[PDB]
Amino acid sequence: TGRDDTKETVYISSIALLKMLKHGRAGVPMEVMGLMLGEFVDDYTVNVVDVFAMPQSGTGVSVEAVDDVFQAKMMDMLKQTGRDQMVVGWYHSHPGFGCWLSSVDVNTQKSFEQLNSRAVAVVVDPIQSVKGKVVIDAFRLIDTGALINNLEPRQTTSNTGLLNKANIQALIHGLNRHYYSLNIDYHKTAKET
Amino acid sequence: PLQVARCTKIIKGNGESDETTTDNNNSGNSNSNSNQQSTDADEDDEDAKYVIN
Amino acid sequence: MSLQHEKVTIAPLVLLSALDHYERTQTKENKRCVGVILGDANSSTIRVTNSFALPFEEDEKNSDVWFLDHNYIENMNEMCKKINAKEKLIGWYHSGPKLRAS
Amino acid sequence: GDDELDQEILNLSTQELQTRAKLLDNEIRIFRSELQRLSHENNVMLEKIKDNKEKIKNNRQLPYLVANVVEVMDMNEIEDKENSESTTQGGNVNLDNTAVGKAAVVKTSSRQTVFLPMVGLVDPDKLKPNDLVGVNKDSYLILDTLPSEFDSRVKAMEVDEKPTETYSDVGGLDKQIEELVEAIVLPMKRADKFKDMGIRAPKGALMYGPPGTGKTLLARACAAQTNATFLKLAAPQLVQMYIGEGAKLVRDAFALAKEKAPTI
Amino acid sequence: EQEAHNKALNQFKRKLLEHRRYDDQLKQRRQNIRDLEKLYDKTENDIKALQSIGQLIGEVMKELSEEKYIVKASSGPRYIVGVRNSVDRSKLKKGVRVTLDITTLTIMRILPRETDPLVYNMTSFEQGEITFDGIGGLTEQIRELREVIELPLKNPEIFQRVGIKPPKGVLLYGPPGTGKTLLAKAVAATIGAN
Ligand SMILES: Nc1ncnc2c1ncn2[C@@H]1O[C@H](COP(=O)(O)OP(=O)(O)OP(=O)(O)O)[C@@H](O)[C@H]1O
Ligand SMILES: Nc1ncnc2c1ncn2[C@@H]1O[C@H](COP(=O)(O)OP(=O)(O)OP(=O)(O)O)[C@@H](O)[C@H]1O
Ligand SMILES: [Mg+2]
Repeated sequence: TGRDDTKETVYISSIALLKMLKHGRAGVPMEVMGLMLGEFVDDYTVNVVDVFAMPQSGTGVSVEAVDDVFQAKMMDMLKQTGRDQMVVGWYHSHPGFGCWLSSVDVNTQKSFEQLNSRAVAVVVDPIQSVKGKVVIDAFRLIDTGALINNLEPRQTTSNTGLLNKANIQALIHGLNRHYYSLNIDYHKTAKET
Repeated sequence: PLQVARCTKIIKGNGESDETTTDNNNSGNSNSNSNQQSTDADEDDEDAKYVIN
Repeated sequence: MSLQHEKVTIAPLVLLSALDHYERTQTKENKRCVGVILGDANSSTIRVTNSFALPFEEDEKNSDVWFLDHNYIENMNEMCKKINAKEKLIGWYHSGPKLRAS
Repeated sequence: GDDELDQEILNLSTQELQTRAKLLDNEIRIFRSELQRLSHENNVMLEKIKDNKEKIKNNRQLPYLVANVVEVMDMNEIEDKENSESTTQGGNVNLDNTAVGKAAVVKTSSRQTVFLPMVGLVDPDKLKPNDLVGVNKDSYLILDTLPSEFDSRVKAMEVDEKPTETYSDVGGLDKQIEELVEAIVLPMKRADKFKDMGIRAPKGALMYGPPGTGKTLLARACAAQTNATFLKLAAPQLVQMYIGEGAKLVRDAFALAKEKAPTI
Repeated sequence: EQEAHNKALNQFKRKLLEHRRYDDQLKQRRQNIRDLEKLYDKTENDIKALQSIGQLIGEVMKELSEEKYIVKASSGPRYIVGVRNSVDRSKLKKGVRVTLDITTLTIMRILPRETDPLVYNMTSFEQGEITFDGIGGLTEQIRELREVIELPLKNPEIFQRVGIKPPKGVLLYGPPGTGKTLLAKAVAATIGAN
């Protein structure tokens, strides 16, 4: 191997949580989307600094809705202001479903794995959250070849992990297939607070 | 379990332009759904469709 | 132009970004972050939807010497309109830490 | 009508024909380069319409839901970029409220109504109110048009050739055969001669008399002779205990007779 | 002649027969790239249509709030639904017909008022033409029919003079074959209302 492999604890800063929700709530009932800026340190610690949205050229969550020029142009802008950092995932919204990726959105996540090795797909529920707290879960997709020959348990150990059963059975099948899910935590500055 | 239903009309699924890729009113061949505008020469639909109620 | 604006209500997100932007550009006193302010106006209720950073350099030897990235602004204005059309240029923030005559 | 041969030397100076001949060395380069473009483009454009046909064949699989078309909206897909509908109104940006074009509201046989923007495979020059359409069950899209069909009981009434009696087994009663063929058989065959006379053909004949005189015989004969669609009907079959489904039987049987025309 | 330019013109005339060959192919391929792009408009629309969904039609039964509306759907059950934010809140009120996503049950967009498909079939019927010179014997009855049917359409100012209501509701009755169906068929092509 190259690493022992375990799924990321996402320390989503205040500005990024709040921003994904603004954009995705406005976008009800369409699929909404955009890219995540952050930095990857440790064996599982992804800090997501900001998000920025990807202008809809499709229906949302398509590869017709991800434009090469747009991607290029946004990056080129972020350098002037120092916000340029590497892409640590992408967000999207289902406002008709819980946190559970649909078949089309797996296909979008399969393309992101080529781009980035540790890219997450984060499902933001804008209205459908079932607790007082916002329900968001992050997923990563790794191949079926590791998971089937029984390397999935090893990957999920030495961490507290997260189990959800929001769509019950449907979730479990999906969860299994993709990879895993891990506790999501929030980074607060005392200026921000 | 097999639900009991009923035939209302036998529809022909080959040679009737069931595929409308060259039909627009009556511009369809109605002799092929096997090489009408197909990448294959062989069958792409069935011999018989039927209308169940 | 209109002077009919009796209140400004600002979203938590606008405040949080502009403030957040100050340390993302890693500026310290006597260097300025400014950004574009997007939102609704022409009304009494101003509703401040979003903001994005600009680069801003302040020289205070002469208050007639200033840096502003012109092209950046026009480009960015057009992209934001395709997510949501209610975003217009309604102003710019100055990062303080006080008012000036400048 | 030919040029550049020994005949043009007689007609015209030899100086003109040098400039005509040096030109055709240059002119053929236009034909040669531009032919490469079309033959190479015509292999790529021929690939485009087959590459989509391959996906058309994944959708076309059975079974699929049945619908009829409540109303074709027929909004204008392009007519401005200030709208995107048939309607034109002041102000640009009406967001995704303007996004209705050639559109079908279909009502399914689950007895619900959906709107969708149709598949242009099925043209809206087909669709009228009340046409049978297929609709894919998974996502309601008009998959195809189904030919309009009618109740299975009606379908049973159509002829399968009723035994020929000719007019050697309608023995006697000549005058009745004569009176009957004038009202039923001539307006089919000789339909042209009444149009000329400016009179209208009958709408029917009635046969009445005492039982056993072969009124039923003469019809059975008539079936064999005209070789058109003969819709057999028995009047107590038509009456039906479900409210006005007896009436549905009238209209369908006669609707059927429009199609299979000429009819008896 | 006895020229060598008599020979040159034979040699370039082999290019002029070759201009004719080129023309057959060039024009034939030009028109065929124009045919494969007509087909290309129907076979791309399947793909784009396949990226569309059906939307359960309902109607705003009655406003609760600005975020939450009550929509009763055309399948039975009443729902309490959300909004798209393009949908104008002053255009959403009781009677109006709306469409709803099958995934989210969200008010997608407004539609014009809708009617049963049986009643569209009733207005289709009316073909050909009959005038009141194809009716005879009934010139008295033609006038009392027009007294009720033509006049308040043209001018209800006549009925207003007297201070009396306009009539509506005509019953025609007769022994069969008196032309009672005929009388109405003729007046349907004349009056020029629906
Ligand atoms: N003129 C005739 N020539 C030949 N056969 C006849 C003649 N009249 C009647 N028949 C025979 O008598 C049989 C029985 O009569 P059929 O039932 O056809 O009579 P109908 O008067 O139409 O009766 P109903 O009104 O009672 O149904 C016929 O099927 C036929 O074989
Ligand atoms: N008043 C009339 N003047 C001229 N032609 C007439 C008149 N009445 C009937 N006819 C002719 O006879 C035809 C048949 O009559 P039609 O079927 O319209 O009658 P009806 O009295 O409406 O019938 P039903 O009782 O079956 O409802 C007409 O189409 C027309 O050619
Ligand atoms: Mg009548």
